[PDB]
Amino acid sequence: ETVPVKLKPGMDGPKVKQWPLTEEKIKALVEICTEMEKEGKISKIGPENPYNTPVFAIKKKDSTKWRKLVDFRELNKRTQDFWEVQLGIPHPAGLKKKKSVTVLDVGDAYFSVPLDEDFRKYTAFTIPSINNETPGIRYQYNVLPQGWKGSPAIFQSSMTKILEPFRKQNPDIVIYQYMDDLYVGSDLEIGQHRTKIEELRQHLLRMGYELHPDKWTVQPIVLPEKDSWTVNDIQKLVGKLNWASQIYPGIKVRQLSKLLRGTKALTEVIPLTEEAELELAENREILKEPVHGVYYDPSKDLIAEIQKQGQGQWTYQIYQEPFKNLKTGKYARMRGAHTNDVKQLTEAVQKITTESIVIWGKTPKFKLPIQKETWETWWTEYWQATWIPEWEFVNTPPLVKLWYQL
Amino acid sequence: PISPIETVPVKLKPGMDGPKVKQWPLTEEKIKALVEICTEMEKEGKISKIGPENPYNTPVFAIKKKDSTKWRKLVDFRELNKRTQDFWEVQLGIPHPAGLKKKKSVTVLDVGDAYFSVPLDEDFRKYTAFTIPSINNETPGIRYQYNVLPQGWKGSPAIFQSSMTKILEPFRKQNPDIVIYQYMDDLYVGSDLEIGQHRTKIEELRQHLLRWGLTTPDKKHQKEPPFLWMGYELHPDKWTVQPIVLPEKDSWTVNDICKLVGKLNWASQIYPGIKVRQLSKLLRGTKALTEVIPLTEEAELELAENREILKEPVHGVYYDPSKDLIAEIQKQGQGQWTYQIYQEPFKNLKTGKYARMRGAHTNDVKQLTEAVQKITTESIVIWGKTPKFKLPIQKETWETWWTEYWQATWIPEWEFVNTPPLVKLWYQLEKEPIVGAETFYVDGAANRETKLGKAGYVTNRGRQKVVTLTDTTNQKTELQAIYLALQDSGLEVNIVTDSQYALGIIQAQPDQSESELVNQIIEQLIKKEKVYLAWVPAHKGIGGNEQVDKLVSAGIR
DNA sequence: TGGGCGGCGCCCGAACAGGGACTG
DNA sequence: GTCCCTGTTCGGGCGCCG
Ligand SMILES: Nc1ccn([C@@H]2CC[C@H](COP(=O)(O)OP(=O)(O)OP(=O)(O)O)O2)c(=O)n1
Ligand SMILES: [Mg+2]
Ligand SMILES: [Mg+2]
Repeated sequence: ETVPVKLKPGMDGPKVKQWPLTEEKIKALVEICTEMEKEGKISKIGPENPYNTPVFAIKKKDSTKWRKLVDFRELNKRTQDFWEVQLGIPHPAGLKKKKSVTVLDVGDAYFSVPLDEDFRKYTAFTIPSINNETPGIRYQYNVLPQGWKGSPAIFQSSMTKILEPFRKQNPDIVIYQYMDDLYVGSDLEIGQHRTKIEELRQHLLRMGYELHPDKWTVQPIVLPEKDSWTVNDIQKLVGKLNWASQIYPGIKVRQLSKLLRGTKALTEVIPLTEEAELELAENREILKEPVHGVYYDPSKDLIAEIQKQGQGQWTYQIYQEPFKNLKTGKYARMRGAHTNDVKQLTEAVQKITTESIVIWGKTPKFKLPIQKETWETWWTEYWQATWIPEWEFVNTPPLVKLWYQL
Repeated sequence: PISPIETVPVKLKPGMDGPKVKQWPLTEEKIKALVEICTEMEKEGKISKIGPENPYNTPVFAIKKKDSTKWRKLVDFRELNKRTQDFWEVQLGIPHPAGLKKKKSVTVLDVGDAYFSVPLDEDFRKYTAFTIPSINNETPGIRYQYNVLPQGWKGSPAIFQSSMTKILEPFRKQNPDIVIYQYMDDLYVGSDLEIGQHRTKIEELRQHLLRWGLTTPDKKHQKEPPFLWMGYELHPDKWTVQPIVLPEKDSWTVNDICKLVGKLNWASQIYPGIKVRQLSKLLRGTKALTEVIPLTEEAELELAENREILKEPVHGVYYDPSKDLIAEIQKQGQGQWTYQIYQEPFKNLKTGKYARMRGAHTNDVKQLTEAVQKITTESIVIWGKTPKFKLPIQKETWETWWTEYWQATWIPEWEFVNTPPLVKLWYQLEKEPIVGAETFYVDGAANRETKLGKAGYVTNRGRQKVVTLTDTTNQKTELQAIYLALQDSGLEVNIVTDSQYALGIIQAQPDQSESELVNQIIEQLIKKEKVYLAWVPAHKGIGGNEQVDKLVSAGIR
């Protein structure tokens, strides 16, 4: 029996145009959809359904198997009372503290559960064609779609019945469901952890990605160490400490600022006085302390900001309010000589989102340092998760890049 | 006849009711044409007579048709359209001849009375009610309603396209080696079959369309090249655009410039080098379609060049999927770019232009990146593949720009082409302060109420300078201060500013700007040999910043 | 007189949104 | 708060197809 699903009051369905697809993704989608239609998972619809959600396809790593990926971000925003409140799943604070967390794709399960008939229209999508040989061919789901916030919500009771025996027997393993995946964490040794995972798979016969969140530390703000300081050096230092005091109000600057009195050449050398030396060491100390008054608000959304530091280096901050960071960090890569900023950026978005899902049960909204058209032209070439975060496109102010650099 | 296909269920929007609009007066000519059409349609069950039980009406009219002495019947369904439900449009783009592959055998068919062969939802027909008059005081009126898709209704194009697709589906499914380009009721049908076998398959297709109620009249059955299709002439090894005729007006009106630019944009797909920047400029301040605009001398030049371009014979070729796609880009002036896409050296599949101005201040590397991304998306649409690029930018220039630039940027596989004008950065900012170079601390202040301001500098060598400005702003006065320092310094200089605004513009290395002042700054920056720009927080008593700050403040209270 | 509909394209300008700097 | 500046979106001309 189906579960009646409503939309948020006052909101309509998604009307999002389909973006162009390469030939091989179109071929894969047409294969996948012929199979899905034959199995009853989807049905052809026409243009009197006014809703649309974009579709595309990704390939599993070292695989030849394509995967259909529906961008249900709008539909998810428009059902957010249903999946977040009415049939929500709680998030465990111990999951992030485990030695190992394995991610298991459990999405297939949803295709066994029928979707409410009144709601199927909202799941409409359109397959396009090379050179517009044909108008778009339209479908809608007849079963819980992968990628819809409603699917794990509705499937929650079955998943709990399925996991009750395994949880009972293995009571120190924590299992957290997020949208298409199970996150399975334990403090076992890697040999015995893996067998426990390839024990849960046998159970789930009614791949995997390995994570070590107990080793995720924070990236402190840090100040330059040098035995010779120029007027330029001290101007840079004072500017950075001035910005930092918006976060750590104990940052003091006047004893360094006093070294700069007058109109001097940028390259002239300036010995640090005892007063300024002690001020600088005290500032170094203050930066090591936790930021005061940062309390996670589970009602508000997460904001993730990213900066390109150059040479394969990226920095990022997760916050809900300005200057009150929940997390900071970096994403580093070897000097590739064939470096792809777009690919590195999507890899970074995925790592950050994975971390947020493990820590807060929430994906963040990304401020991305890239032109919209570049990102939209190429990001799906490198995407490998089933979820997709929200994002918007920003022109990072050069000073901000300078402040979080390492 | 009328297709036996299921109808598409169609609704009014919640709470709405059918249209009740009086009928216009019409020509004797249009009345006669409409009665001739409607008696035949009623005979064929495509429209049905209606009586006083239908409280709806919508005006009808008629227009001549393209290549005929025949009339198209239209209904001004704007009211019903506003009250009719939304549709999702399945026509996602316009097919392009350069995406066609060579075929041994080619046919073009035109479906007869296309809309009037697809039936309309039983429950929705009452709203399509119209009426033909005999004369304002002659007779009652014809007073029919539609049983099929009417021309004028917002729902008819999508419902027809979706119906045509459902009808073609089994035929495509059992004929994978035949390609059918389906744009609204015209069908391009290509195959590699010998002419005999191809004509048998064509007859199968036509019989199949007949079984679904769609005729293909022989008057519109094209069988020999050149085929007329989507605005082009398809020959066996090349395609051309049907001729583009530009106006030769003496006085020019805004509507005329719109028509001119529109024809130039259409021509730029095959004719290389079209530019419309100056013609487009002629539209900036306008406020009426009837306002006469005089051509600037620059617009005169641009239009003459486009004319000479259009006097040349040009053609495209078809796509060979076993060869690489190659896109080649050339810089023109003033934010304009041309490209050619080909697979063999002097045999274009198509051409194009990109001239969208983005940003107050930008440079040629940003613009070239935007052009590459546009060409990439257009190529994925037409051929489903990304092209290999030939670009007029040095690998080193691109390496430097992507290394120093703080936004993620990327360009797919490309090779350098050494035909000028080349794309360069025209100055670099130093990463470290310059030994020996004079250090200028600059600042500027502006009075919010009086608009007067001051800009100036202090240097480590004792030089001071302040200039007063009128009708200015804080941001303008900070740019003035930097400009002042660039003018007065030697070939190597360090500059300390407190304005994030000016720092942000200058670090992005613009080579063109909407602001005249930023253009002057750029000319100076290019003249320098080394420039180091530095930022300090304002109003903190720092360094020389404090001295300039005091100097440029006699308009801060 | 032309007058209706859907699709895609281009270019411009009006309406907003967001962030830095400033007032007393 | 106000003012300045910049970037995005969207409608409304026109072009082309049907
Ligand atoms: N200005 C126009 C042109 C066309 N359309 C629609 C879309 C295609 C369909 C063709 O009808 P249609 O009766 O077959 O007319 P055609 O000119 O193709 O003639 P044909 O029957 O082949 O002789 O009309 C429209 O709404 N507005
Ligand atoms: Mg026709
Ligand atoms: Mg200032």
